[PDB]
Amino acid sequence: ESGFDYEGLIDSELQKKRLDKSYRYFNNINRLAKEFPDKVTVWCSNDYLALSKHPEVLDAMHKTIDKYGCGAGGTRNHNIPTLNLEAELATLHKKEGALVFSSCYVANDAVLSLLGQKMKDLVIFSDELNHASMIVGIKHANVKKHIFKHNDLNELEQLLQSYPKSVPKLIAFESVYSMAGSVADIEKICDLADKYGALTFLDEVHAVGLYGPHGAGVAEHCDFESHRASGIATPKTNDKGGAKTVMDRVDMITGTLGKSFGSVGGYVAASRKLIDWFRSFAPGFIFTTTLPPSVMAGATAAIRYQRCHIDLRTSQQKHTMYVKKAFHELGIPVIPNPSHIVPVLIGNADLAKQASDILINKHQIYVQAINFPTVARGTERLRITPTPGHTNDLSDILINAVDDVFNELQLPRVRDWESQGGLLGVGESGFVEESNLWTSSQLSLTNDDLNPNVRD
Amino acid sequence: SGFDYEGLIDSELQKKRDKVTVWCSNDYLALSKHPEVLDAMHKTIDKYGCGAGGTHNIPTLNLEAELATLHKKEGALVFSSCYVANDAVLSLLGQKMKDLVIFSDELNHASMIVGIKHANVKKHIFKHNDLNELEQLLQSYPKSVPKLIAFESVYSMAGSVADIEKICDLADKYGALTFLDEVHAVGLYGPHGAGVAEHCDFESHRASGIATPKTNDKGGAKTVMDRVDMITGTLGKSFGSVGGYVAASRKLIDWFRSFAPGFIFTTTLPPSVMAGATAAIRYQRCHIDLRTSQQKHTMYVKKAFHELGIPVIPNPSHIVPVLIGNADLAKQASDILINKHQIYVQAINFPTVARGTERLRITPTPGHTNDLSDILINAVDDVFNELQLPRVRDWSNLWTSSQLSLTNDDLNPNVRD
Ligand SMILES: Cc1ncc(COP(=O)(O)O)c(C=O)c1O
Ligand SMILES: *Cc1c(COP(=O)(O)O)cnc(C)c1O
Repeated sequence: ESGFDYEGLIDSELQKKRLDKSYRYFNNINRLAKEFPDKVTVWCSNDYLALSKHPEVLDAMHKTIDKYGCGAGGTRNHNIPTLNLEAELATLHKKEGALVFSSCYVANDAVLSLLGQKMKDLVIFSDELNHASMIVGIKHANVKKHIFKHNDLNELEQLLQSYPKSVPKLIAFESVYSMAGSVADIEKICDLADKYGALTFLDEVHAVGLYGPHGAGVAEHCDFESHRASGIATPKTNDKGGAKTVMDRVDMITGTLGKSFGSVGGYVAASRKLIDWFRSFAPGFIFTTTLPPSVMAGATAAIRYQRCHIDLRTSQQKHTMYVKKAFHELGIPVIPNPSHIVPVLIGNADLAKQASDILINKHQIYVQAINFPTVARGTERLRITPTPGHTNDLSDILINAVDDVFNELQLPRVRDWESQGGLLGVGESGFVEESNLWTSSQLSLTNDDLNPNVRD
Repeated sequence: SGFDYEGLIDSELQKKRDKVTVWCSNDYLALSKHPEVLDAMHKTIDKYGCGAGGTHNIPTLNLEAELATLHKKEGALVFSSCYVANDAVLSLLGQKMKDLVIFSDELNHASMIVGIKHANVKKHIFKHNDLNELEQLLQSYPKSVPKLIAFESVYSMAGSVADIEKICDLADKYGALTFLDEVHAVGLYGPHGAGVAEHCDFESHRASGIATPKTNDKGGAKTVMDRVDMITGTLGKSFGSVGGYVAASRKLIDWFRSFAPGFIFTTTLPPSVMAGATAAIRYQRCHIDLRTSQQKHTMYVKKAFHELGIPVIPNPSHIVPVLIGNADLAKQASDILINKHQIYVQAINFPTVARGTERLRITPTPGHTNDLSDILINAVDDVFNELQLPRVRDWSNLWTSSQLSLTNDDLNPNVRD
């Protein structure tokens, strides 16, 4: 008998994927190689505050390179850029400590894996729409998992209450869910954690930079006024007069440096004891090269800047609300959500892909078509993420273009969805939309309304 | 009432509870501070900014192309880190071949161990470099059972080197894929720094430059580097940046790209970091003087230590592990080296190495000229005498002198294409 047909397996797997060809034989190298390869407004981006191109960030990078070079390997003095970045992140989340990883994928995986490796009897309660990095972390934990329906805290409580209090538990969830912009009720989950003796693990990847007075995320937003008053200080009380804020109550908060903060990397912020434990025992931390000083300095600059520029957030939120209100009046079906994301429901993969195909070619607008398996078949959509940079004149070009594409491809509008009973809140007979996280009051704040200590 | 999380953590934690010459470093060729690298960074930032979020991109294609060229593979894929590359590739091979058996060298890096565990398939550990044991394990399965042999070219703590050609021979006979981590060899072995696999056909590769040669050093059809199915490396050590990669056939690369979540669900590395790595790889490929100089410095330090009876763990690589055999004395030795001689050397203890085999790790670079080496030899000799450490009595190189006499103009001009 001959060997396993490795090539046959790969070929059959690949034949299912839509991969056209870029590799060709080159006489000069006597082998195959990959053959090498405009003015477009980007309306879908993870660079939510446009900080990746901000002067303070680029300046911090250039200057750090002058001092330190490229990689961490060329430095001996943790190094100072690491301490600076960890301190900034701990400050942002008002935690005792923080730890930086290669990516938030690795952060999620390393933390969740370690909790399950050290507590074999841990039970994880996981929101059904958690990011793949959390799913993989929970899998790598090799502990029991119960999935609760998205944001269904009735179902979460039933699952939690079925166990004795003394059983170790973790509730794992995101603050903002990127594909529809839904938002967890963090305070209620913290309440449940207290009652049923659970740790909380919160992924604020799609909130950091964007929520709370200082961009510390939805957890900060839950005690908006306490945090605004205290600045970088731990407030004496929370918004309802109690001792501990929501962000204080969450055990573990993970984020990225790769989105709002205009760089790359991930982190967890937590108690000194949790951070020391991760640092001591997590192989995905221990056994990998530190991020380059320049990248860490850039992230640090972005965090410091965004903390004291609430006008970044108020600007993003106003642009979002401008786009949403316009779409509402035109009957363009946005999945209702209280966040910064504008998901336009199409409900057809071919038509969703064809819409962003026309947006790009005919209107020079980039918008991402989202299909299965990212979302459910039937719920396909265009994802739009307004930024501080999307002024009303750019928004006006986006609204006209999208309206034009809806008419060109004859896509369903809000009232069409209604006649089918609705979908994901769109044209749903008597749906009670959540209020926007950002109130009118909060949106009228300026940088002068921040505590002066946010610059020192 | 509730579970004592804090009590568990405390218990776990309690169970573990200036101008200095750096002589231990993963920045083997000092390229993290090389002007071409810094220039490529500064220029890329001006064009692209900081993170990839604000921008495949051209920097990614350029970097992947360079790495494919380095290893003379059809393609390459860049990940966050070599840790992630190793984990993602090993995991996917196990997930897609349900009857896969992985055969793993006992001293493989933690990232490979975790990748293998995530693959969740049958696993056999063979004693370090023991190819008799490897063969016995391979022959105990039918040929038609899919297999993977996972190993490193150079092992960082003692500088031992895999017999890559013989493992490829075994792979052929027993129907196995080979997965090779060249993290501690890229930059440092072969005419172009492509690693130990390249070095196995040094003359064929030197002659052909960036081209695939039609014969190998012993007259056969396929070079060692060509026979290895998957090669992983880092951008974070020799190449003076951050990131990892695998280089392999187009079909393997397309498959990894299509199916690996630890690729798909992470932010692309910053363009500047990729540009820097690219410049470092391009530079080092056409500067064999980097390697010949590193190797000469190493051999200079080793020969001196040999005549002084300072116990270097014998190895054919660039690493100088000085055996101490006591954790307290090993830590105290590098403590005196730093305070009294302004020399930095890393003490290596359990669990990195076996209890009893504690050592100082020394990694000579192109920058360590003989005058600096002379300061290192005197200082180490002084510390051995101060702490009364055991010497040799108490207890060949991959680079030939032929290879060491090559200069940059002995390379094919096509290496600057
Ligand atoms: C919700 C969520 N969590 C975690 C991550 C991982 O972040 P990073 O890209 O820094 O690895 C992402 C990234 O897309 C994410 O969207
Ligand atoms: C350092 C190391 C790596 C890890 O690579 P990073 O890119 O630093 O994650 C992997 N393999 C080996 C053998 C190493 O020594």
